[PDB]
Amino acid sequence: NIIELDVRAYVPALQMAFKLGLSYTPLAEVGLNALEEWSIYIDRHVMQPYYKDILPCLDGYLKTSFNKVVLKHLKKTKNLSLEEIRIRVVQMLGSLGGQINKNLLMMKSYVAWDREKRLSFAVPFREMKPVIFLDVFLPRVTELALTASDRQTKVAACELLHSMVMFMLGKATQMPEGGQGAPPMYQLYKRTFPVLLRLACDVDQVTRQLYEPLVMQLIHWFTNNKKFESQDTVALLEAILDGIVDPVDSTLRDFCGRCIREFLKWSIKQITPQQQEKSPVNTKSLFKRLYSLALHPNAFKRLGASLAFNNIYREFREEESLVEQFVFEALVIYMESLALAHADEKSLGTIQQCCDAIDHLCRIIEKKHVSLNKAKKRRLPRGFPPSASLCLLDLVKWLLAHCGRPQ
Amino acid sequence: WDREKRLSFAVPFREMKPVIFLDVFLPRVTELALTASDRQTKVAACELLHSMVMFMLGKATPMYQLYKRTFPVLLRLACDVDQVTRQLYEPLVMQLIHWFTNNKKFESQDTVALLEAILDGIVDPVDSTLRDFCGRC
Amino acid sequence: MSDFKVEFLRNELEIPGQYDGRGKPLPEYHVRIAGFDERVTVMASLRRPKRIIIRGHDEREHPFLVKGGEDLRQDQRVEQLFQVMNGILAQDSACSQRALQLRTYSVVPMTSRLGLIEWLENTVTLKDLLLNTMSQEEKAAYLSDPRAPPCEYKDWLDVGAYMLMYKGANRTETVTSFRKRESKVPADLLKRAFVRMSTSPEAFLALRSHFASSHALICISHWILGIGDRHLNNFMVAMETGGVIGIDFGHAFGSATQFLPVPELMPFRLTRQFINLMLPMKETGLMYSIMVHALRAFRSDPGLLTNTMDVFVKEPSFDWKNWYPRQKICYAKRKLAGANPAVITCDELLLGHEKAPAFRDYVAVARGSKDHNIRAQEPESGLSEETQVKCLMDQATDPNILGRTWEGWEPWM
Amino acid sequence: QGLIDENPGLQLIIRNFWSHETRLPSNTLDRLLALNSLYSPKIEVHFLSLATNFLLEMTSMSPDYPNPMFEHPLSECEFQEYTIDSDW
Repeated sequence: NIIELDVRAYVPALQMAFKLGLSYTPLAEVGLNALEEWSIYIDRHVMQPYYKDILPCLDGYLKTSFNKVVLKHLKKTKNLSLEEIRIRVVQMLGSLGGQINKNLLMMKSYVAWDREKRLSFAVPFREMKPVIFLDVFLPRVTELALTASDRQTKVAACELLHSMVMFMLGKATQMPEGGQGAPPMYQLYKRTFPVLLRLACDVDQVTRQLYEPLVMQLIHWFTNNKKFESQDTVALLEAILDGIVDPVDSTLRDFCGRCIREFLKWSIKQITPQQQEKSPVNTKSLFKRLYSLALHPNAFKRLGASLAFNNIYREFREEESLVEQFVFEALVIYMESLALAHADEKSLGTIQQCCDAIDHLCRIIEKKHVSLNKAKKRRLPRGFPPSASLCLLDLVKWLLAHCGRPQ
Repeated sequence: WDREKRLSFAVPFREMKPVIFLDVFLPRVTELALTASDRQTKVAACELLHSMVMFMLGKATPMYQLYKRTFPVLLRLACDVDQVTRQLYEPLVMQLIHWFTNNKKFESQDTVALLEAILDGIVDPVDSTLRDFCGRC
Repeated sequence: MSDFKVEFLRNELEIPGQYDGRGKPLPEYHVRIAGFDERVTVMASLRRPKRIIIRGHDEREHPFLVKGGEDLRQDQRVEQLFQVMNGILAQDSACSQRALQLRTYSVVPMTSRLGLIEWLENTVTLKDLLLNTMSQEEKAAYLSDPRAPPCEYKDWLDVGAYMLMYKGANRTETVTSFRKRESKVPADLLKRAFVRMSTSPEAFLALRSHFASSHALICISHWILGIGDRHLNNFMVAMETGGVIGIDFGHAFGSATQFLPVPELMPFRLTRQFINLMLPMKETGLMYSIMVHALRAFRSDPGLLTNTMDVFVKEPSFDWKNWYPRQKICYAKRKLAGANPAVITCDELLLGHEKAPAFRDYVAVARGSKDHNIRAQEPESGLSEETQVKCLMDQATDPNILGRTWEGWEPWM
Repeated sequence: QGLIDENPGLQLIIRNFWSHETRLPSNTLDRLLALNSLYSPKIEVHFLSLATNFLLEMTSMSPDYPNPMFEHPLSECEFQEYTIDSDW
């Protein structure tokens, strides 16, 4: 009766259930019972706009496939699964409807991603040394380690995926050429990683505690000034959105934010500073992209920006030259975050993220507000239309003049 | 030359791969490629020199000393008046120049190689033809 | 970003033509521009295509091609109409019963001396998409040395003397000429490229089957308009998935061959590779039924078409530089009320090419090259779906390479 | 002493005869052991040479010995056989 209203808002909980019912079948089971309720009570009209959510989410979890002859009175007998759940899944499915059930459902989504089958392996033996090509197994194992029941089996698939990606990254660094990142798997990895990235921090006994360290050693290895030349940037830009700005897997968002702060830390450690000064994608561009993502108007974009800043603040407070060069920018951008967060719903946790942000701002000020008390010609943001030697008083009076906000 | 060696080689077989270091042989094999009366001997040693240098380019995946060992051998052998070794070096010299011309091959060896080689091929009291070859270089 | 730095202070400057919302309010933070990947990417043509690369508000680059000086509002109407009907034409057989969907495009010209479009940058013309597939030395020699002389100049002969040489061109000699066109260009390498880009042969199958059917429907749309895609280099294809966009709308209302200095005997281009995508297809099957569905759904379109391109100005300047708008709408109605492709092609030819050499030959091969082609004149100005489509594909699509071909019309390819 | 025929074909077939697993057992280990027991009191000048010959010609069966050792050229271009003048 209550959930008759805003039926759309209830779907995401179902999506989370079908994201997590593997480790707990009754989770998805009770989600199914709620589905049954909605079918029984609600009219088809308003449930229709998300049959396209029902069937694709229904797709989840579904792809997998004494006592002796002597009459002892058997007093032991006298003294007295996910699979059944999936049987109920198909039961209710056939209770839905061909129009409904066909909602499972162009680009065709796989167009032979790698046209150059360079990923292979020569299996050695005694009579001959045959050669086997491995990229064909690549997308398959992507879906498998991506989606598989049998934690034993799924994690074994993840293990082999780990081993093979470890082999093929070095093999990519065997005959580099000019063009893209030599494109051995550069473009075919900008499309590969995000699954393993979320496998770094997954709900698991094992793949979490080995894949998070995996990606740590990877991207801190891939933050060298020798391991520098856009081989870092492909993975970095890959992370930028999927890990940070994304509807689901909030623990991934926090994981990747602290991963990025750890990453840039290890960069500055093993990047000779000029290689960041000459780096286009660098700390300054990091500031610019943070400004943009906070500016990008959407719940996910701004939440990712704010949470990532709150993560990185641990080292950024230790950062001194940039923070001295960047306060007016940070202050006005977090002002923008506040304005556009108070222009819309506040139930978003990003309002608390912005509270963390203002904590960070007042904190960095209270270290050096004497370095701000003076009009210092640090670089200017768009949020400060007057161009002058920037002072703490300057931002203060700007804020005062821009008080009385509609938000 | 150095307390560490880098010229490992596992000999392929059906069940064993005996790894052999080749760093020790390089001086003497360079001498024989430089000095071998039998044209078969000298030609085979020069071919082997070419193959092993291609191999150690493969190994480049900061071995300055090996490079400085190989440079004078190249200098002396390139200017061979006999047709065979200059015949080898023509593609050899051009092809090593092109290996040098890589941006990733512009670090502390190729520049050292050239500044050594072209300078020494001329400063020699003998073989002004080596000076001319270094001019081509 | 030059005069006035990237900011929304002036305005959230944003892509033209993408607020096209059918009554629905458009978003305010709708996908806009902030940042720029602008580099000097100016293609060389009559239009000087300027692929300006726009890092939108997402900072992601959005290359936009910019044309030159001509009535490119014509292209705007062409693309808009294409979306209009194709978007409600033939997606699936059941959806053809529904009469929905065909992949289209949109262009947003600014003036009669400029035109702004979006540079997809994920596509490729068919000639280029093949030129990188075969042994490229074959692409150079085979398409350079034995390209014009052995087949094209056997058909004609001689530039300049090319048209008068076609005055001495006939059906069977140009049939042999087209056979030599097949020997002036490789074959079946389309399948090679397709399989090297195919991981699953059958998802492939559906994809390029829909691609071929959509290309054929585009070709009959060309016949309806007379769009000037003389060579296959004109025609584009998305290397990513085979997405299709029209090219070179410099001729319309039957002007594909109405004032052309070089012969253009094509009601629609019938490149042999489009047939050789896979040998067993006879082209008489799936797409045949597709255009049968299309013409089945071509009932009440004159009530909008002739009421739309003639709504404003009736396509100005598209034929003086390449006339009467009453004449143009007359041709459009004749081709639209159910027309013989042979009759339409011959009347378009003789109108303006009557002084051209082989004008009688041109209109004859328009009516057909051989008996099983010259019979096309009999169902003049109206005939059933299957009859019309097989007539167009046989007595019109084939004899373009069997009467005479322009060398820049790309007959071999 | 026939391994060193001035007839290269004769000594070659003699090498084949020896290297044969009957005369010289196939396994590299036992081939080596037989070689250690096969030295002639007069061949130490070339005993090592011929032993190396036999050992290396066993590697022929190695179905990678006739194969390339590298497949990832740092600098890749056309590679065709080069000619040389060999006047008497």
